[PDB]
Amino acid sequence: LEKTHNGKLCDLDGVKPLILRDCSVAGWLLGNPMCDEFINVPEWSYIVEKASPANDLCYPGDFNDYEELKHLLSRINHFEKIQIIPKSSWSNHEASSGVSSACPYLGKSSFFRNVVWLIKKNSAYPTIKRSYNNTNQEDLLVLWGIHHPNDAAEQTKLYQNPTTYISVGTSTLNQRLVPKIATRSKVNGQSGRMEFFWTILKPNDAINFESNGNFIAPEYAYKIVKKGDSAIMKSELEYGNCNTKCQTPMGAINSSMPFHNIHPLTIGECPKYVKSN
Amino acid sequence: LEKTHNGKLCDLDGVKPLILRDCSVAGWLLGNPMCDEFINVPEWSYIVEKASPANDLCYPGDFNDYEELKHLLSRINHFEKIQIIPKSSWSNHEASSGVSSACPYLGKSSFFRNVVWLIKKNSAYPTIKRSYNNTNQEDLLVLWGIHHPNDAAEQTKLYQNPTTYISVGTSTLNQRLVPKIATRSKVNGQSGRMEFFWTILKPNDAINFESNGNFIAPEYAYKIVKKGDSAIMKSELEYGNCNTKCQTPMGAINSSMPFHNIHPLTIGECPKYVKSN
Amino acid sequence: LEKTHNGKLCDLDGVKPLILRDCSVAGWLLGNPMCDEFINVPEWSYIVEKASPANDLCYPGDFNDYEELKHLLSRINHFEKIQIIPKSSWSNHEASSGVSSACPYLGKSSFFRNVVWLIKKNSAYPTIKRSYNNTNQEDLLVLWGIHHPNDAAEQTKLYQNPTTYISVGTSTLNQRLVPKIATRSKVNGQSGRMEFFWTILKPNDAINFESNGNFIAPEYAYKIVKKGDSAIMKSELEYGNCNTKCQTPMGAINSSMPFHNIHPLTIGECPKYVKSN
Amino acid sequence: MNTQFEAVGREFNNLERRIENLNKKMEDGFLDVWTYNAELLVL
Amino acid sequence: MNTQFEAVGREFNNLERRIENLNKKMEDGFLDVWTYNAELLVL
Amino acid sequence: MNTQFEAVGREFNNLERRIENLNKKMEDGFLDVWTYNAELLVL
Ligand SMILES: *[C@@H]1O[C@H](CO)[C@@H](O[C@@H]2O[C@H](CO)[C@@H](O)[C@H](O)[C@H]2NC(C)=O)[C@H](O)[C@H]1NC(C)=O
Ligand SMILES: *[C@@H]1O[C@H](CO)[C@@H](O[C@@H]2O[C@H](CO)[C@@H](O)[C@H](O)[C@H]2NC(C)=O)[C@H](O)[C@H]1NC(C)=O
Ligand SMILES: *[C@@H]1O[C@H](CO)[C@@H](O[C@@H]2O[C@H](CO)[C@@H](O)[C@H](O)[C@H]2NC(C)=O)[C@H](O)[C@H]1NC(C)=O
Repeated sequence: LEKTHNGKLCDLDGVKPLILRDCSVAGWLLGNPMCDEFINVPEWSYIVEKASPANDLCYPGDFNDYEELKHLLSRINHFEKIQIIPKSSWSNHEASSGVSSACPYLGKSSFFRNVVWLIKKNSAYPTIKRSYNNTNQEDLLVLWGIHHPNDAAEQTKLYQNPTTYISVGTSTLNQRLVPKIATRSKVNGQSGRMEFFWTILKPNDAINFESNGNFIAPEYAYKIVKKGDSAIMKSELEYGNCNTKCQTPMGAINSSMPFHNIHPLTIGECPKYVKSN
Repeated sequence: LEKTHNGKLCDLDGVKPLILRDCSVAGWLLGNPMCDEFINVPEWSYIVEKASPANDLCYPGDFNDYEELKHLLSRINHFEKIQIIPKSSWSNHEASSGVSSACPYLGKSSFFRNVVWLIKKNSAYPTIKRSYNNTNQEDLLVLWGIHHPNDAAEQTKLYQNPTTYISVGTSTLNQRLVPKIATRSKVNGQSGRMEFFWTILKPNDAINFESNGNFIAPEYAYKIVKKGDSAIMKSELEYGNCNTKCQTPMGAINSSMPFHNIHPLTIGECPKYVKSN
Repeated sequence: LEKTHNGKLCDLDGVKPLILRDCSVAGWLLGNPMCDEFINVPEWSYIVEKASPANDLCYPGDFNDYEELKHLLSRINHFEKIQIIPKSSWSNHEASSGVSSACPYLGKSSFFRNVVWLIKKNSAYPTIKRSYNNTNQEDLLVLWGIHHPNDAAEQTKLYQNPTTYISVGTSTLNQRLVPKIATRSKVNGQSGRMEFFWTILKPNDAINFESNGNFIAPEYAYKIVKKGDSAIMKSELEYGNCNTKCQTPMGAINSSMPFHNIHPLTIGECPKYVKSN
Repeated sequence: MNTQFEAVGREFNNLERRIENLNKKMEDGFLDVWTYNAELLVL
Repeated sequence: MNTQFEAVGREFNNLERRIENLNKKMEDGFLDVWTYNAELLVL
Repeated sequence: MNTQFEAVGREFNNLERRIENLNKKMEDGFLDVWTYNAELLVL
């Protein structure tokens, strides 16, 4: 009955975990400007996320089917970021001032860096049609979003068209989002909302986007390059520079015993957990 | 192995349970006219609800996310009812004849007393905008609803506007309901439906309602004043005037034994349950 | 500890199981043309379905709340198919060319045989109103669907009306579907989708359909005539002509032992399962 | 034996029948275990 | 031992992966328990 | 005892509170069982 741990987070067989610091999984994947540390991440053994990470959704809103994505994250060990729609290519929509003070970078209005907040151009917002064929060997995690304005005037100012939609189709996904104008209390100075969506695009499939307003377009998606045993661990601890074969949220374990006492949610070759004293 | 119980429902340490009689949780909270017994309720230890309470949703319909609300009810011990939008304040909408024979009171057409069924006035239904800032120390349970008519003619008669919406915003809620005109079999003489929604409004947050038809506005919400261990017990028994330290749906237990036989779903300091004979 | 099985699927007390071969539950119930073997099925003990049945949804799409229907299927032993809206009765909508090469029969374009894919007639698609009163002693399983086209032009070609709906009402169901035009990759040569819905119609209730386009109308529903213990078993095995009192996905068991080793998911009077060797 | 499984009542709607069943077979599952564990502690 | 855990097959879709996993680890959980309980009744 | 219940972390949102509770009482449920099973193997 081992009762002792080293009170810090180590590598798991010389493979360093991804420690998110004050960023959440949502902030990392969407590209919260406070999360540049994680723009391109090396292979991980497990992932560590604090209870209430401070930098999550900078612009207030929602990440749709978020817990299922997280669950889908704990059997992935390595993403490789790739550009699927270059910000450069938006010829008929303003693509450079979709920013907000709710998403500061160095005290300047910025925005999640993996998606683009398109806005009208010359008092017009033509219908957008874009495709990406996944010509890679690997599955892709694609993310996009919708902006829910706070009134008819705002809608018409940003997007011209009073009534708008976003349709997204793959070989399995048949989605058609409609923005929800409501009156909301300000979170981070904003009463508008952003709602985000994701899908896994299988090799050789294609994703087709079409919209006439409120579209938060992708720029970067994620190649799932290494699948394998992984986890998301909720911990407050910082990185400990050590190494181990058994990790817990409380700290690592170097032991020979058959049982342990620390924390039920462990990862690696570990003694079995009991409540005993 | 205690096999004996007193076959009735007692207090739990001198705290009387809330026995709903023939009302359901839905009928109580929404204010079914058959449920006036429970307009203002003193602190409870646990709640008792029959299998099929006769007075539930008088006007036929649906209580959205009902089981999650019930679950949220079994760690509450005391609501204190407060008025958040006075029925008196509706200047431009008829607020006094939103009633139905499906909701009788003393054989007269009435309606759930905690929400108001607004109707048009002088052939018009202006856009409704209302806010309530929760200026209390405590969380609020706010309830509202939508009326799904049974045809275009009914829609236009009651609400003038053929196409309508209800938007509700807090700091977390971003809802936009649209009435669903269908043709339905009569339940309680009615083929229209009412669908109800709820949210917890945190201290200092504000709820904002906006609609141009089909709105079932709140009047009274609930201050969650006492949080603590509680439960909803499904039982047919009436109140027994006694007292106890262990209650079951079958009856109370006065015992010293380590185990018991009666019913797996008990509340209080109790012997452990086994299937043994 | 019985370790031996007969490696094939038998009857369960002289009651033959329903072996779906290469059809799925979805293909059987909707009436995939490749599934005529199962047009009218005798009483079953249990149901057998392969891991990836080849004939499932011929026209690409979705069966809504499918797993709940399957769960609802494992306490049914006998359906009796009945006609609730005769294909003959569609006077103002074309009812005979709603077919597709994605649903071949003998290499000819066909379609699921239990529902009808209505199309416009003389450049018009009047509003459809139909009712069926369940005048049977038994519950009915009613199935219907919606067609999601791949663009505005297709919508207008097939259905005339650019903006359409399907509303379905019972005494409990209040549904209003809207087709979702998206751009999708071709599955089985098709980029349109069909989405299917179901409901149980209680004795004496009535179902009311109303639509002005994209409606996949029912023709045949199912009388739930025999309720009782049943299951859906995932197996690759063909029918074995034998009989048994205990069946597993791996094969049947003739044994006297108290325990067994084969497969955890068994049906009938069986020895208890253990992982032991 | 102070820390033995205590069942809680949980409620599920008409289209939550799978998780209702999952819940039932779990609460029964643990009851059946501790019944066995107490009967065989005695014996 | 007549009242021992019996596993039922349950099905979950592509976005029900958490409760599929919850279900799997429960059915395994009880199987692992009764396996242990029968192996140690013998011994 | 190599095959004993191992708990996994699972996450649920604000309106998934019933299955969060179901999950918690299951993981605890199995922990409480194996705690008892190891304490009484010793004794
Ligand atoms: C995505 O692109 C691939 C590759 O260009 C397409 O599939 C190829 O092209 C044709 C189909 O028209 C076939 O003859 C080849 O066999 C395919 N090649 C490979 C490597 O699969 C595919 O059609 C596109 N996918 C979508 C969904 O549009
Ligand atoms: C609800 O009302 C409260 C109280 O009037 C508002 O918060 C106060 O007012 C300003 C914000 O503009 C602050 O300077 C004070 O510190 C706040 N007081 C307290 C006690 O919090 C609040 O803005 C309103 N909430 C919403 C969501 O509109
Ligand atoms: C379905 O049809 C039944 C049978 O015609 C209807 O119920 C009967 O008719 C009237 C109701 O108007 C009653 O007086 C009878 O007692 C009923 N008979 C039976 C056997 O129940 C019923 O109204 C129809 N249901 C719906 C939902 O429209």
